[PDB]
Amino acid sequence: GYYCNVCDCVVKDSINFLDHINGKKHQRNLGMSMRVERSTLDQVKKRFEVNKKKME
Amino acid sequence: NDEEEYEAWKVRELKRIKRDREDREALEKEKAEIERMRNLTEEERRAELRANGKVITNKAVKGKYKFLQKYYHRGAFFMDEDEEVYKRDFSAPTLEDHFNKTILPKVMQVKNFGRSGRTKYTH
Amino acid sequence: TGIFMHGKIPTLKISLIQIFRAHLWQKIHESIVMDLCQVFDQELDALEIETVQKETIHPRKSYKMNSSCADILLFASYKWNVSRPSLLADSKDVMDSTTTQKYWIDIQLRWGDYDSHDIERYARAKFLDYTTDNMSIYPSPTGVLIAIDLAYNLHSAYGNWFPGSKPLIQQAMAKIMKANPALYVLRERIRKGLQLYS
Amino acid sequence: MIEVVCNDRLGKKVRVKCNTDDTIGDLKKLIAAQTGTRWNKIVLKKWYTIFKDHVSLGDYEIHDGMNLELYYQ
Amino acid sequence: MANRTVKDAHSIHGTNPQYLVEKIIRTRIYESKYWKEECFGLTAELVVDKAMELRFVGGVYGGNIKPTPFLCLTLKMLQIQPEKDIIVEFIKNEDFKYVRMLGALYMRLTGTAIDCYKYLEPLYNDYRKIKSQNRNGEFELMHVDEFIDELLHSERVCDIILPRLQKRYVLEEAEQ
Amino acid sequence: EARKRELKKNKKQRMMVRAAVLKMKDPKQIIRDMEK
Amino acid sequence: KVKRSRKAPPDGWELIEPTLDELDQKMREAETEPHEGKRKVESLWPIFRIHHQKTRYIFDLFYKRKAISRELYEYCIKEGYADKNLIAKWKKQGYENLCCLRCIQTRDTNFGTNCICRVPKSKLEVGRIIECTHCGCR
RNA sequence: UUUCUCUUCAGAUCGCAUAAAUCUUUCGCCUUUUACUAAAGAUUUCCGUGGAGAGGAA
RNA sequence: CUCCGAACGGUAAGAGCCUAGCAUGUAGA
Repeated sequence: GYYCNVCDCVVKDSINFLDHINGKKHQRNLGMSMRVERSTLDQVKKRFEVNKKKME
Repeated sequence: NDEEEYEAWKVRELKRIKRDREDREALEKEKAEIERMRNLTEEERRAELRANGKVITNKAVKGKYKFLQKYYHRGAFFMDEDEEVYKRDFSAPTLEDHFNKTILPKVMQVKNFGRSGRTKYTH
Repeated sequence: TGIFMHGKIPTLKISLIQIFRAHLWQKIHESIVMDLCQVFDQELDALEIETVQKETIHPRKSYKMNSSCADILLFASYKWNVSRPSLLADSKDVMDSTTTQKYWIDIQLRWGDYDSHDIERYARAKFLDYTTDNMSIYPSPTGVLIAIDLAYNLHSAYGNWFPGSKPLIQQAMAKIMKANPALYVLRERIRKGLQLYS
Repeated sequence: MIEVVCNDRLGKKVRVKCNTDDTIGDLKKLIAAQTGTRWNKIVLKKWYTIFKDHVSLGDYEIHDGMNLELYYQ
Repeated sequence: MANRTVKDAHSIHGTNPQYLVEKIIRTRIYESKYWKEECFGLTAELVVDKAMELRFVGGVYGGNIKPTPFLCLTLKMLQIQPEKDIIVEFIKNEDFKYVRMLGALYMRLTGTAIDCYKYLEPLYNDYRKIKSQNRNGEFELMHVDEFIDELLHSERVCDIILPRLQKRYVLEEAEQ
Repeated sequence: EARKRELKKNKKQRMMVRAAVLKMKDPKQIIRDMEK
Repeated sequence: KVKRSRKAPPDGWELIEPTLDELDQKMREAETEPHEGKRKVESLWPIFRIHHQKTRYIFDLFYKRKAISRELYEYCIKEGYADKNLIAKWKKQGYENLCCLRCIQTRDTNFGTNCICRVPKSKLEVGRIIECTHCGCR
């Protein structure tokens, strides 16, 4: 079934595999991806560009 | 249907605005209704006026337990709703009250090896 | 495969797990799925059938009871009218319904007890549960959840009906419940563990 | 008329008196009236045989004393 | 990891930082199919992308507790705990709808009642349509005014329990 | 009444024996050593 | 903080309203203040500062300025706005100004029960550092 | 004059009423126990209370 | 003729893979 390349493991299920890389030890070794709260202008650009691309 | 949406936006705004003022005056209306009932209780009529309904949320239309039918408690947790599921007259045999419980030899409360209680309202 | 019980009861527990030595309900589900597939392959064009589409059910779709997957999927030909959901024994069938291109079947084994003699009851119950529950793999809206009472030899079914299906599937279940190989194995195991050599 | 035991091993051994041909929504109303929890939050199970809010009571054919593992949503 | 936002959080004084939702429904959100995707991390920006791509406003459905991506994304923004400026920007967004709906919802669950009124009052004029999933799975077309009316006036407009916002009379007697 | 306790003791002994049999020649003991 | 007293206020109550309610608003703001930033008990310093300000004001009005009547000097404490035992502590010659207990010796409490500013100005504040765990009365 | 501290003695219905537990006996039960039922005797625990030093605010 | 009860005696044991809310606050150079 599902098999990871960097994690070096295999999960025999779907939901059980989905709960693996989201906080894996090897996933942590790949890099710390702690959610850094972006600036207030970040949401501004995320709104403007998405209104210009998806809508426009 | 933009012309219809703005027409209903006021239909909802009127009801929502009506609920606010109707809630404020209710505190005075409740006090005023007590004042109206105050004078009504004072000098309306000596047992010559009711102006009432004796309204109750859920009428417990009970019956008569046969001989030892268990005292079933409806549970007083939700009665303001006045749900129709409550009005069912819980005066029926549930599991073992279908029997007569008089043809039995002397008495049988429970042979479950736990008869701590002793009472049958004889006195 | 052993359905369930209450209390501990090691005696009847070991007796029941001895009554099902190997993965036996899996064998029953496979056998009856193939029996229904053959009964459908007997009259394919007469029922506007397109092809037998036996679904890749899970390896324990027969033991699980919370969900209800499609045993076999039936492709009708075209403009396939449908009757309203009813019972196998009900003759006054309502032919007023939609028209579906797919049509699922789900065999559910019911190891009933004394308080579970009603096979049609549990049948329609599991049917409406699997239909309204938004958690089961469920391609087609029209289908049937034909059940079977193993511990009482009862049979029942209720669901979306085909044109000319009711008597067809009625005779098919009458001929499948009787003369079934795995059913005969069940009877043999029971009579061996019960000491009623007749 | 039927007596049901909405039971649990967590301080809730409740005895609701359900109707014969009644639904389960009213049964949940009674279970809330006797248990003390919101109506839509209650859940009834018997080894993951989740009884639903539209399937009737006589459909599963419950009878006097059939206890049901109570759980919350 | 789904414990805190990054390293610290100004704990909402009502119940807790993350446990403003019932623990049962929270644990259900975790054990969910949608929690697999987008839970790798969403601080400020990708939340905007994941928000506008789900045109539902609803809570739980199904016999089992089935959380919508609306509710799960509300919980995601709750764990993220953005600043008030972004929430005010979403509250004043007229083009996208459900972004503004989520801004209103989080402001209701995360914010003083004064600011709740101050930022939710001008949402009393949108007579537009809103899609919502009933408990039985079936959808319903509901007006936004009805939504905010159930939010402020009524309790648990969604599966979540609300933290007892004051009556308007006391604040009218004391403040604006 | 004591027959229940006797059967429980017998079942516990049988379970311990089965666990020891599965662990002694286990995949981590026998089959794992089969590669060595 | 005005809730109720089951009777009318005295005659000279209208003069007290603005300053008293300003201090009460300061107290309400400090009560619902955030915890982030207060190290361990830093949140509990300004509440004592506000209470000290309120007692200072009502005491200056009581008989220091001789403005408040005798009813207000007991009715303002009869209802909850200041501390009577605290003012009685102020009546002493040594107890000039200090908090409840933040730099006191071993009083009835194991830490102290005398005052925050109870330490001396000539010998306390070891070396250069002046502080107090309970009120920070340097 | 009013209160808070405390070592101290109570056979006053210490409290114009009223809680539990432990032990020993007697019933009802009883599938094992813990939860039990209703009568007697005793020992403690809790809500307390009364009368006498000394020490602290008005 | 309204006195209404709860827990234990209960869910076989298993080898391969995987994910996590919690906890120390120091001695010393």
